[PDB]
Amino acid sequence: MGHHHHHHSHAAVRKIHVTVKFPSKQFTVEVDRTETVSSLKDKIHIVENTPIKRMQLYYSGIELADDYRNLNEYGITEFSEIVVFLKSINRAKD
Repeated sequence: MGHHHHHHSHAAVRKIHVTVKFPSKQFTVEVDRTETVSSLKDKIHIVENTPIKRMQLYYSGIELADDYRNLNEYGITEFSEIVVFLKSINRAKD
């Protein structure tokens, strides 16, 4: 909620293509390799209806629950399969 300032840590870098898999839809997003987990969910939140805190990102067995860490911390490269498990079972959604 706020605090989202613009920052260009590296302009001379190629953004990677991550595969965002929901329990319904599948789409690819261009994100930086030093992108924060929060900033990953930010971009996904812009695409999908799911709120950031409710959707959990799973990368090849690792739960990306640390909002403060970056993707490089988990070792995420291009064509990665990010499985998004939605933690909302009281009211279902597509």
